[PDB]
Amino acid sequence: PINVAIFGSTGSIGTNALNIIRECNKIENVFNVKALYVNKSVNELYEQAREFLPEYLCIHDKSVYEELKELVKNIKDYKPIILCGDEGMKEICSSNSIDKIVIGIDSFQGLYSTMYAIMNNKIVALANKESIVSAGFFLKKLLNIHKNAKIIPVDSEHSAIFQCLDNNKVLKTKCLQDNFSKINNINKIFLCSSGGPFQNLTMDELKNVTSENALKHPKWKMGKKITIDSATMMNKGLEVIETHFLFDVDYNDIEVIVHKECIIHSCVEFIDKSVISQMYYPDMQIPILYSLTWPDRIKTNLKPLDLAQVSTLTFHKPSLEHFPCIKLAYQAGIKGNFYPTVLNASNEIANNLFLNNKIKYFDISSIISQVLESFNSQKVSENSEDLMKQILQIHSWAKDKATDIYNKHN
Amino acid sequence: PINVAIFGSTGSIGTNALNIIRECNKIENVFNVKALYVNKSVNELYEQAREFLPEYLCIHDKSVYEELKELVKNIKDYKPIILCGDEGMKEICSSNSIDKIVIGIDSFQGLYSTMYAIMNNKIVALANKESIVSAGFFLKKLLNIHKNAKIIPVDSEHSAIFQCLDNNKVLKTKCLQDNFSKINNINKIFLCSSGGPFQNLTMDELKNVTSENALKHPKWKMGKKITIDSATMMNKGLEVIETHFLFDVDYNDIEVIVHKECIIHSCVEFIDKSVISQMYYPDMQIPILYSLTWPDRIKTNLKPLDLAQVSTLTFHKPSLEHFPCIKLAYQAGIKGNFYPTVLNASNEIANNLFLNNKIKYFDISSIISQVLESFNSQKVSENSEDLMKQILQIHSWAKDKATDIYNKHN
Ligand SMILES: NC(=O)C1=CN([C@@H]2O[C@H](COP(=O)(O)OP(=O)(O)OC[C@H]3O[C@@H](n4cnc5c(N)ncnc54)[C@H](OP(=O)(O)O)[C@@H]3O)[C@@H](O)[C@H]2O)C=CC1
Ligand SMILES: NC(=O)C1=CN([C@@H]2O[C@H](COP(=O)(O)OP(=O)(O)OC[C@H]3O[C@@H](n4cnc5c(N)ncnc54)[C@H](OP(=O)(O)O)[C@@H]3O)[C@@H](O)[C@H]2O)C=CC1
Ligand SMILES: COc1ccc([C@H](OCC(=O)N(C)O)P(=O)(O)O)cc1
Ligand SMILES: COc1ccc([C@H](OCC(=O)N(C)O)P(=O)(O)O)cc1
Ligand SMILES: [Mg+2]
Ligand SMILES: [Mg+2]
Repeated sequence: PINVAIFGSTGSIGTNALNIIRECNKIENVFNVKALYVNKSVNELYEQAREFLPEYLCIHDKSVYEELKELVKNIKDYKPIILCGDEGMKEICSSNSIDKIVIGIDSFQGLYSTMYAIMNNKIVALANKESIVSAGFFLKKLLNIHKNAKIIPVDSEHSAIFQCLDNNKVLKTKCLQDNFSKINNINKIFLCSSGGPFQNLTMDELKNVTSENALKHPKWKMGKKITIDSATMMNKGLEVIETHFLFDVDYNDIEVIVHKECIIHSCVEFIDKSVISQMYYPDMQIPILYSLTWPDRIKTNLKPLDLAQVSTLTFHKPSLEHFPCIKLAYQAGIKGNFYPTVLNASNEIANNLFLNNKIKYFDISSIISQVLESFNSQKVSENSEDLMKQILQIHSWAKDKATDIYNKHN
Repeated sequence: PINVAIFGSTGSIGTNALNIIRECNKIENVFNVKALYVNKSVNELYEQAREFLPEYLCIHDKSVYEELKELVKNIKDYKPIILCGDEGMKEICSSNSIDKIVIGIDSFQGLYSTMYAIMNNKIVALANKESIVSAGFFLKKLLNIHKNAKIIPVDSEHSAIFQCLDNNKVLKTKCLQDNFSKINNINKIFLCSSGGPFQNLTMDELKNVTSENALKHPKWKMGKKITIDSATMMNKGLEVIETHFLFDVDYNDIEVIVHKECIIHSCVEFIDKSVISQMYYPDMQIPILYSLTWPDRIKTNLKPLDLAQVSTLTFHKPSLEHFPCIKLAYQAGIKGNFYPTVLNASNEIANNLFLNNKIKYFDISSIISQVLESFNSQKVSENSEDLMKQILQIHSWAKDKATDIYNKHN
């Protein structure tokens, strides 16, 4: 019986996490939701609290901690440990009652809970990709110290890849570890992309796209930031780096392929040239579930895949001219050092600027290129505590520099 | 270092088997070809003998045993054990020097060597599907006695399925064993089909197709019998039953899907509804290699898959009206008992009759239906020796009855 915490429960991933847990529990109860944790949204956390009755509840924002303790008074015969800020986060990671922790907090901020989840030797079902991009070697170093901790990828493409693996080999190693690809006989990765809503546009049309065109008609509603990254393909850019770290695959062995129906979620070519891929409808229910039940699988009543209903599956290379964020991500990843940190930090700004209609589409890649060009490699700190500080200083600097380039231009 | 015998070496599978062995050995020598075995074709066996220098050589046909011993005299410093008939076959299966045996003999006749390979506790890389159709429960019974013997499927779709499996689970069991699908969390199988050359024909055009239209433009040259079965889709019919036996999957959980580009070789849906599939270009080099290196994989220099070059992959249900052999195969398999034996035996005849332009296309299914309709279930023999005899008597009877229906109609 699997004890699970959901970090970022009110968001897209968190909501989807509880949905599949709920649905699986109907068939046979095997999950216990032990904790939930959010930033600002008090009401919805309360609603989730009544449904799942988690032993722990927590909220980052101090100033709604009163406004919440209050609301949880209405549940009868229910006394939860109710906590606040990073301190609550740390306490939940400490609990000897929680086995597995889902990381559905967005952006750079997801790194802190991921960091502590590892420190506490937990299974970490990680959807937050920014943490891996900004801090992969830090996470590697940290996973090396804490032998029993594990990152199980929830990002759908990375879930797919992980599912294509013979667990006979995976079990001899773990994600984000040198030699993962050699132990798993991995030769190369096809990293599938939906292509986003802007895929068939001319350069001219592209120049003019807006924040609004990007958010429109979600297959399922994702957080605003990933949705924008999907649209610039910076999301695939980030996922390239994430692949390199998770599975120790060289950048030259990672191929981005646009596959608009999103049925094949990614493919692994093995050293004999046999390719294995994972398929399902565009959905996060399966990656989340698998990360919670690995190395096993359990029954669900999800809609079965129907290949004849899908009928056609297509594959084409992305245009680097239309989607330059991809190139930038490869450049940054191949240079290594802290360039991924800079890539990620400057995108966060340019993503928000475009989101709030502050900048045009090609200004996104323009900002990110200028910031990367302005960065200079630093000696990688030796101990974990110093490395973290260094990551933080570089992250804030790249953010400031991005804001700065925008300011110095209107 | 892997010691391999190739049964049916001069045929399509046997030739392809040695090709991949040769090519893999160039990269790093890991295979030793220990034996080769054929029916009638003396010259080519000799040629293979000079290339591979196998410790044993054998030929079924007694009357070319002289004509061969003669030819092998020309190789210098090379003294092979040269054998004949079933007796040679048995001796090779006995050898303590041979680990793994590839079964590339066609038709019902492949059952004998498969039978003895199992009896001798060998790894059996089995491409011959007819043996599984005619004798699955006999093979199951036999694999139960001989714990260390294993059928590793070489049939590409079955190879694909086997490759989609977590070897962590496979290793707890083996192919052709009750509960295989439960231990592997298998819910259902998409069994892919090329569809054959007749796929877009109208009923009228279909009625008129010839033996010649069927053999035309092989992607790679296959034996005449499988090629014809491919064309009627009786080949997929047989593979449905083969799937049921190999992986203990219910017939209602096996779906035939026409996928003309033949890149996805088959898919496995697991109990959580996640689907895994294996992909490559239409080729037998990979299934053969995998069956020889399982549970491991090794390097090859095969042409890598290029999804953007493939571009489109399509899936549609087959027409039972155009391809009634498929229905007949499901009917026979679901009835069980010895109906698969009858299905297989009567097809062999109707396949040959069509091949030699003796009958029309729909006469194939007509003959096979009449034979099945005429059969009556028998109590399944209790001991292995009696079961075998019973399989043999039913096989010959269905053949005679098929010939007979044809005779009584011109
Ligand atoms: N959405 C998706 O299908 C996918 C998402 N991902 C990744 O997963 C992560 C989650 O993204 P997504 O769910 O889309 O984003 P959302 O905006 O939908 O959700 C963010 C969640 O994190 C919470 N959060 C923000 N800050 C904190 C904090 N400091 N402490 C605790 N919780 C916090 C939010 O809380 P609050 O509600 O209180 O504001 C909310 O619950 C991202 O990194 C994304 O890249 C990866 C693949 C697919
Ligand atoms: N061809 C393919 O790509 C595929 C084949 N298969 C299966 O594999 C099996 C082999 O088919 P395929 O290679 O096409 O057929 P072929 O006709 O090309 O080859 C048959 C081989 O078996 C040999 N043979 C026949 N009788 C005997 C015997 N009594 N003793 C020893 N050898 C014998 C033949 O010898 P000889 O040359 O002397 O006549 C020849 O070497 C079939 O059951 C088929 O269904 C499955 C999937 C794909
Ligand atoms: C319509 O369905 C999809 C839309 C977008 C995406 C991808 O973004 C979200 C993501 O990383 N997932 C699901 O792992 P993509 O980066 O391929 O556009 C994947 C599927
Ligand atoms: C053009 O490539 C192909 C032609 C035919 C087939 C199949 O027949 C041969 C076979 O069983 N294999 C390869 O496992 P199918 O039964 O799908 O027509 C598979 C691929
Ligand atoms: Mg993703
Ligand atoms: Mg086949």
